[PDB]
Amino acid sequence: AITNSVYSADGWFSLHKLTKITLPPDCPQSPCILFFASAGEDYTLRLPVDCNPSYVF
Amino acid sequence: RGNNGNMTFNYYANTYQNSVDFSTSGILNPLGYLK
Amino acid sequence: RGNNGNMTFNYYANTYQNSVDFSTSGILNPLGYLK
Amino acid sequence: DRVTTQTAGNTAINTQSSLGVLCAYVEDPTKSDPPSSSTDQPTTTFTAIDRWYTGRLNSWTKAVKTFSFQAVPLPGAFLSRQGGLNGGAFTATLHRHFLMKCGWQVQVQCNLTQFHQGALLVAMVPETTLDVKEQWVEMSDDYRTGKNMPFQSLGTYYRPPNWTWGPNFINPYQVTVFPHQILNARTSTSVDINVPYIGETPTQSSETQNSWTLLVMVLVPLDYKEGATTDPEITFSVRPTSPYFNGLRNRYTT
Amino acid sequence: DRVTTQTAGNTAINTQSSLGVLCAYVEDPTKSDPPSSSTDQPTTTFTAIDRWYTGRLNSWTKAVKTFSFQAVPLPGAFLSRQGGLNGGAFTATLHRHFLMKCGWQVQVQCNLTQFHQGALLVAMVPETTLDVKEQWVEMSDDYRTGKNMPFQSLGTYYRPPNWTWGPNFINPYQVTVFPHQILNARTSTSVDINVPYIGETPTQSSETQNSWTLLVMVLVPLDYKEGATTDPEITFSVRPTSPYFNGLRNRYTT
Amino acid sequence: STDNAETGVIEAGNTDTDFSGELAAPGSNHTNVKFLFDRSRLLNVIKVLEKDAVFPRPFPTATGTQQDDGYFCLLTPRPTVASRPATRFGLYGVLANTSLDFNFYSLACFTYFRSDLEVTVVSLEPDLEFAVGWFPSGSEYQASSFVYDQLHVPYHFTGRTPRAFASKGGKVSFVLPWNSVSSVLPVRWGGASKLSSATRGLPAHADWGTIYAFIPRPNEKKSTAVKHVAVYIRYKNARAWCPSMLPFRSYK
Repeated sequence: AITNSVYSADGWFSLHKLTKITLPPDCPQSPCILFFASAGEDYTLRLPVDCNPSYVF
Repeated sequence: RGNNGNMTFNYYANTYQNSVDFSTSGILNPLGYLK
Repeated sequence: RGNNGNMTFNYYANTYQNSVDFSTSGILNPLGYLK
Repeated sequence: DRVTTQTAGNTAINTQSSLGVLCAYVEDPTKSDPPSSSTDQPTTTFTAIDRWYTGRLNSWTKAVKTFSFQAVPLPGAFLSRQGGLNGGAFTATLHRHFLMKCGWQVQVQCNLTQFHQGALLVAMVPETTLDVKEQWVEMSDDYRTGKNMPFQSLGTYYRPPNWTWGPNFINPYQVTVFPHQILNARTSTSVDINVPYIGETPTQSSETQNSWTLLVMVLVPLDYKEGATTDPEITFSVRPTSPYFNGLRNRYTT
Repeated sequence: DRVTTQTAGNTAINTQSSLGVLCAYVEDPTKSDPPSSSTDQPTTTFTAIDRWYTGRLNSWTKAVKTFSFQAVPLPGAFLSRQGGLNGGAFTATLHRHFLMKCGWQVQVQCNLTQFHQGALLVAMVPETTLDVKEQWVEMSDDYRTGKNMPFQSLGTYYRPPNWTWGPNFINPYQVTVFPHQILNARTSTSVDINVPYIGETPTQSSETQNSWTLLVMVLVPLDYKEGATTDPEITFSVRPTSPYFNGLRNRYTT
Repeated sequence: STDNAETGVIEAGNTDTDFSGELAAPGSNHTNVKFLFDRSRLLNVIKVLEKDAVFPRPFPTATGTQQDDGYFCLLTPRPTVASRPATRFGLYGVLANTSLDFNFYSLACFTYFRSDLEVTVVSLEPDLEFAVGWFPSGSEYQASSFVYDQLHVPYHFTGRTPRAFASKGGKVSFVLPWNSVSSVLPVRWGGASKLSSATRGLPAHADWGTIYAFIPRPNEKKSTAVKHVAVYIRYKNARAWCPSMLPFRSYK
């Protein structure tokens, strides 16, 4: 998203909690949801561009 | 057949019970035709 | 057949005695199924 | 096994303690026919309304007594948005049609724990006026007798009689004759009921009918030792199966 | 003959001076396919939106000059309700879907008499911005040149240039290249145009697109001897043919 | 046996399910809905018209309205009041005629009901020659009179509806069809009959009609003593739908 148009920004993912997490006594409060981000089986990429060399600075 | 629920048995004849004409020898049609 | 001990003879027709539906053209089953 | 997901349109609801769907009175209550009392072409199901609608219901506490119930009308909770139950394009289709004919399909979610006890009686109750004039309605002697059901006032001409009974009573011991499942705190976190269309006519008015009422009644009160999760929240999911909308007109104004 | 009735849903519109439907660019412009740029299941046509929508348009007087036009965007007149054109369940479906893909079918009714003269050019014009900033828009030199079409201001950094042209001009002599019929005062009281979906993409956004604009232009001014009916009213009827709604979300808020 | 009641379905077991036993042989079938409801019972005791009536005006009725009360029997097992359908049932200004089918609702464990109605009208007066009119569900009572030889004869001696004339000391009995515009009778009802300003749970046309008894003499032969008559109804070919509750038997 250079110019933040609909051709580059495709909306939002959001995680709500529907029902609250029920714990018994003697269990840790605030558990953690570990996120991942993979590609789908129909994911495709096109037009290789020049890199961002900012990792090496 | 009118308001008649009898399907079984007529005791009197059709000339006694009813009154039939003498001789001279569902699909509801329109009452007017455009010709 | 209800509370009817008549097995012999119905005098009136089934449309006069009873009231039948119009058309649009022992083994006691459960009243609830687990699916 | 007990892990079932029920897809309907763009909506899929999950449970891992499924007791099986309680189909009411027939094998497939989704099988329905167009009404014989309307000559226009009806509006059948389409993919924007063939879905589940999830609303909240009031929390269940220790203070809630036995037989204290809580009623959700169908489609009356879509009109008034009871429990945040916005009906989307189903209510938008319902306000524009004079008659409507559908069976329903409900799921009431309530997650307890293995340290909680108590039971809820989630039932689909035909033809009650339990939404008419707390968080929970108490089972008094007026509800058990139908003594408080709505009535036409006789006027000043008549001596006002001692009202003692009405046919829309609740016998709280016979609510398991209805299509019901019990939401025990030690068997399941949700229950499934599938009901067909019933009514005095082949199709009924959209704004007035209460042919089915979702009824959540407390059979055993909630109990837990302190430290456990207090006041678990009851929620419900409603899916209309085979609607036949009839009589298209403008959106409903009183 | 010249007496045709066009049924669409619960709507039938009549004319007894029909010139024949001007189908645009193809034999049947109603034949359309789902978009290839959306993987969700689209919302195709249904009987509550497969109908004609009749709006008024401003009256045509003697004071209205030659080439003085009047533009109706599609579906832009459904959003803003231009000319009392409430779109019903079509606009209610359009505010809830992100993309929409349909061809149109228009009929502009204007009954003159045998003692009136004048001509209107009713045309479906692709991709114009004639609704953007009287009863009738006058053909000035700004409209003939595209000089007054909307633009991004360059800011104070740049010297503001002399704007002299834009590609959304109106050449008023070449408006008969479009799908058009002339509403002559001595041949017909209404004209029919059927157009298919066109656009830069296989489907376009519901809130922004102006792929078709209904354009009613005065070619010959209205004239009549006094005693005749002054200022006959122009009305139009719009029918969406084969809509493919995509991207269901909540109702559109700015 | 090991079961789950939260299923919502519990199979009716026998002695041989857990214990050593057998099935009892099925003796009777008296719980048959078409059989169990096919018997007469006292519905209502109405009074006998000696002149033409004024049918009771709709609710709420104000004071001073000259109408005729206790004369019309609204043929329904549901609670009625003042010859009109009610929702609450009451008992004890004007004392309104209330009726309820006591035998029906103690076995109306269902939501919908439909039958043909067999009405029997038994006189509660010594040697009465009365006459029973009837007008269907959704119809209305014709309330005026015509003068035949200086005698006001009411319009409920005639009509296209049944008027059954009894002998002196005789009875009246005839079967009525399901004449209502509804497919079934709502034993319990949750809707409203109007869109605006309606009562919940009150069906409009859940009845087999309305009867009334009258004396087959003109209005000038009107007596002074009020004559009463009893209304018995039988449900012929009774069908029931959608299982429901039975009323709360109290413990006090």
